[PDB]
Amino acid sequence: MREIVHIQGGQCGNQIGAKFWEVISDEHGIDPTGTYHGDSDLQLERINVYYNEATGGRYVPRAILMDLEPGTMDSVRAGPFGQLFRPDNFVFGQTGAGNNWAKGHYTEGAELIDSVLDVVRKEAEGCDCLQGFQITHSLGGGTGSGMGTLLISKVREEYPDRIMETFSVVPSPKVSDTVVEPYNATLSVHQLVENADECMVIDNEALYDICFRTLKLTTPTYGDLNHLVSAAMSGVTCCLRFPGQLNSDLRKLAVNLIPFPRLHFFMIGFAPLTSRGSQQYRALTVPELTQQMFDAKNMMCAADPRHGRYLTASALFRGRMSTKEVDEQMLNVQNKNSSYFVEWIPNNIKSSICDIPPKGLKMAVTFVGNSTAIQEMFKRVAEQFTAMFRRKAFLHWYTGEGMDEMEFTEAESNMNDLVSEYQQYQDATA
Amino acid sequence: DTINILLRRYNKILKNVFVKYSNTGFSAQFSNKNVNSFDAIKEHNSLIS
Amino acid sequence: DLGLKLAVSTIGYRDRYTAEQCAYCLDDIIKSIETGDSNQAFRVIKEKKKEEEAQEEAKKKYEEKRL
Amino acid sequence: MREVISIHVGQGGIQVGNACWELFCLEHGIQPDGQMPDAFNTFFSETGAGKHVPRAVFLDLEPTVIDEVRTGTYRQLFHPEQLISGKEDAANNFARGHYTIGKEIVDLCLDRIRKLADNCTGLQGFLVFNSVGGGTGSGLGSLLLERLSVDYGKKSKLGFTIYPSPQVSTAVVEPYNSILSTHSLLEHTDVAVMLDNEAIYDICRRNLDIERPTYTNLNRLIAQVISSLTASLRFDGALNVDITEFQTNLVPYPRIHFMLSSYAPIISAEKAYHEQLSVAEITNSAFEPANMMAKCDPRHGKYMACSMMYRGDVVPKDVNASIATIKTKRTIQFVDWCPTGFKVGINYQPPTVVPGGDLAKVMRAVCMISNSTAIAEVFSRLDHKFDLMYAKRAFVHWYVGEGMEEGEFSEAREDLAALEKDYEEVGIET
Amino acid sequence: KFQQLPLRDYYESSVTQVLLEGLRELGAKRPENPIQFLGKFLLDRD
Amino acid sequence: KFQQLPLRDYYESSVTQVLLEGLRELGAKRPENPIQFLGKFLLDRD
Amino acid sequence: SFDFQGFL
Ligand SMILES: Nc1nc2c(ncn2[C@@H]2O[C@H](COP(=O)(O)OP(=O)(O)OP(=O)(O)O)[C@@H](O)[C@H]2O)c(=O)[nH]1
Ligand SMILES: Nc1nc2c(ncn2[C@@H]2O[C@H](COP(=O)(O)OP(=O)(O)O)[C@@H](O)[C@H]2O)c(=O)[nH]1
Ligand SMILES: [Mg+2]
Repeated sequence: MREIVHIQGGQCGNQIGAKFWEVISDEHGIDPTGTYHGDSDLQLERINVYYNEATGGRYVPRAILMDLEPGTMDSVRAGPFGQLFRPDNFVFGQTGAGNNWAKGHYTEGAELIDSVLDVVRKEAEGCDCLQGFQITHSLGGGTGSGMGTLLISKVREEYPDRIMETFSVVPSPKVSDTVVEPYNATLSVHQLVENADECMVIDNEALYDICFRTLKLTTPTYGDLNHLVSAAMSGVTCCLRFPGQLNSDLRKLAVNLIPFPRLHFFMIGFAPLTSRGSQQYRALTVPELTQQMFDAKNMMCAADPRHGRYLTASALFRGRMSTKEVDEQMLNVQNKNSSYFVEWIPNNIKSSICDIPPKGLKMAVTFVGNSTAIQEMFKRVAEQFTAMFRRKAFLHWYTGEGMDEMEFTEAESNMNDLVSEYQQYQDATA
Repeated sequence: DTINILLRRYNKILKNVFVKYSNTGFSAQFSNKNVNSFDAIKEHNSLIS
Repeated sequence: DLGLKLAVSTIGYRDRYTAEQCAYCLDDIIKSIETGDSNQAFRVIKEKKKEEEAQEEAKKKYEEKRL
Repeated sequence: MREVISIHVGQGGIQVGNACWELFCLEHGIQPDGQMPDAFNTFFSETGAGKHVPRAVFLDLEPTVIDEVRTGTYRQLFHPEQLISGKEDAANNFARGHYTIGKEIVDLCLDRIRKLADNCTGLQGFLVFNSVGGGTGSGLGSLLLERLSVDYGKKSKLGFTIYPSPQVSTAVVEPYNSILSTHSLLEHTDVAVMLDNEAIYDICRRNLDIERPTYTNLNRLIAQVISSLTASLRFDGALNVDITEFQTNLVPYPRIHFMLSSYAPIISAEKAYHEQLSVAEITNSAFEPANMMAKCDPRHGKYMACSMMYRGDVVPKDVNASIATIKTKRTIQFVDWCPTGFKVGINYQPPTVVPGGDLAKVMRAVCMISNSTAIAEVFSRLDHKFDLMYAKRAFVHWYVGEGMEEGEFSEAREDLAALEKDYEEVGIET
Repeated sequence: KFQQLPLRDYYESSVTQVLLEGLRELGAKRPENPIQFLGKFLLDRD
Repeated sequence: KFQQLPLRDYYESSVTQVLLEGLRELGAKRPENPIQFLGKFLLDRD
Repeated sequence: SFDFQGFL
């Protein structure tokens, strides 16, 4: 019951999913052949959340994979746990977008999306009670940031009451791999605010910083960043698949973390994270988890959370632990940092406890906090956008496929209005 | 009268400064384990050392 | 802004949110009155897609003419 | 020929119902399978041959807790189709559980209530348990109380609500639905007992000497209080008290029926037997402000009426000799228009111990239910918390979009202001 | 479906075009009896 | 004079109170014919 | 330790 379907688009989203599904399968004891080989009874009670049942007793994820080029899905199939995905759900084009948002949203993405919407509708109509959808995509690419966001609007138009999740990677100015990143980032943020019920920003720069400083491993690769993102993704829905002292589905988090409908851009972090050589030194206790949870360097975004004030915060503890300690520590982390918490909403931290810890760990915490410090990312994105747009650089590529500069002006104005009205509440006082 | 007027004018600043510094000291007494009551935490947070 | 905020400030605290929503909405016709576009009262590719859909439909209609 | 029906709604309600139903089964000698290997009739019913069925119903929209109940050791006890379960949780939204999803479930609950009531012949009244700071709990409790008040009329209903702590909180939006639910049960419930978690945490820490308590330890104390309250209906005693003999002794006026409880002694077996536990010392400990079961200071207000239950080998003359001492003390003062304010009950059955629990076995115990003027502080602080966020209309869109009108928030505020004025008007001397 | 829409959405989906047209002419004509003129205009719009 | 006031000031000084009153009842009653009800309401206000 | 009045 109350299950969700998985939809991913683009190369970055496909690579994120290729590790997210591996993590989920390892958590539920599903072999790469789709056969259950788990140890505990609880591993099968709520498997309908992510997995479907077919004849022969094997399980198949309800994931939908889409891209405008076939290479990435032809590569993910040969990887581990690549056989679980149903071949029918693979939809792809023969041309690609070339990191051009217009091509992936107006000319090419519009004709292809009917086929993927057909299978999306097939998956949603069938399921017992829908909880919602979760979306993984990147804002630094053309086909992803175009087709995914248009699909968001199409899904929202047909299921207005369901919940919608988006895990979005925004292009940081530090590690830049594409010159046309500001254009399709700014165009995508315009559409994303209007339809997504929840959005979670993730930055490659913050992932590299975490890998270099906390884990202290010499050579980070995309596999480590994907693993961290996958652990963070799994931590959110853990209590929906396992029993606990205070169950809290996604809708309950939506109620408690979004004060106003347009303020739904969160930054997350996962604890504990320790190096291989120091994993024996540390002792896992609730104070040790909560001190690392609110650490500024532990956030999955380069945004500095002590440059603003938290509107609200959430924590999803895992493992068996006493609730009194959790509540007193949450109170203590809020009394010692009163300057960084907005004062006109008292008791702005939500807590939840799940009795099933991750495989290999005795305690774990997932942190989701809505803070005013996120304005800095939109500020720098808009700064680069307006630095590049004033000369009409690279504009002809977009304008040759039916798009105009008016949609750029409206997007810039709406993004600046969002930036302004997000900080409006930072200076608000009672 | 002039000091009381100034203290009223700047009361919001003085109260922000008071609240900012009143919880910055390391008191071993109020380490989270032995503060049995919310009232004791509230009383400590209302004092500056 | 002005004149509409002083009018919203004359409405009791229970209905002030509704009056603020009505004032934002009243901001809605005014822009149209000020300007002239009946599509600002809520919340390459577009043109091309519309054109293509119309053309296909037109061909079907042509087929209806053909019928 | 005397019966009572207990209603459990929400996660907290179900988790305290489990706690009370181990205790009752243990106290009446019934095994967890429901089989005995004439006092049971108050809580149970005979099936003709063999097992006993509790006169209780479990309600929740979120299925995890009920599924946990239906697989534990008590799977054979409860009737399979009185554990009503939903599919979608209200997610801490009060408007959801009062207007959207609770209405489709409330009819089945009312049918079950009728089917249980037709069996009873001497129905004393109803008991209801619900944690107030949640969507489904508060909303469904309000709707059930409103339906029962008109279906049955003058039958007595008792509510063991758990209000949020002064500063410790798990959610961020619980003041809104707490205020709305207080509005709903102010004109619909005959008795309401205060049960916030912080006071019981302090009790456990100081007396039981547990530094890491969980919810089970709290629920066991609540279960002991319930057993002490209802012992007089199913055991022989020198001075009996019935449920219907409350509004004539503790409720001076129809509006004022919120009172706070205390229990004594609370002590562990490691140091219980070193002291004699006389009746005088336990009745002194029960009146200590630090042993209140709700975090309120009785020294800040007058007393109106005290109803306090004993059980064990206590002799009435020793009780009178201790009531005199309390009347003597200068730190406890009663209201002017109440010369005598004590109602005393004496029972012979000593409290029963649960194996593996915290409390030890003792021959004397005292449970007090006291109505005092000092309770207005919790209302004032909840009102202050509510006003801070209602000034900017925060989180209101999550309620307006679930069918509730805009003006519904204001009238709850007006009723709380009326209640606070009434409490001040009553406490002044003539 | 107007009965299901919120108050603000209800007005914009029920009397949006009529109010815009009536107020537009009202501001342009500035009649001595704006209420009477607007009332008749609404009935004539239908 | 209303004719000299800007569009915003003109509406707020000419039809602000009437529109707010009509919208208030419109959102509370949610009639099937909001436009017709509002039009009659304006004429009745005078 | 001063209260807020002692701090003033
Ligand atoms: N004393 C006590 N309080 C609890 C317990 N569990 C939850 N609560 C309280 O209940 C409040 C929230 O309501 P819950 O009972 O957890 O959830 P709910 O009533 O089912 O409402 P939903 O969130 O919609 O499911 C929290 O603030 C807790 O303080 C418990 O086991 N014992
Ligand atoms: N975490 C992670 N990020 C990736 C990976 N591959 C690419 N990216 C990011 O995705 C961005 C490029 O997106 P792109 O591949 O063009 O998306 P597409 O246009 O939808 O195919 C780069 O800035 C990378 O930082 C990966 O395997 N893992
Ligand atoms: Mg619940």
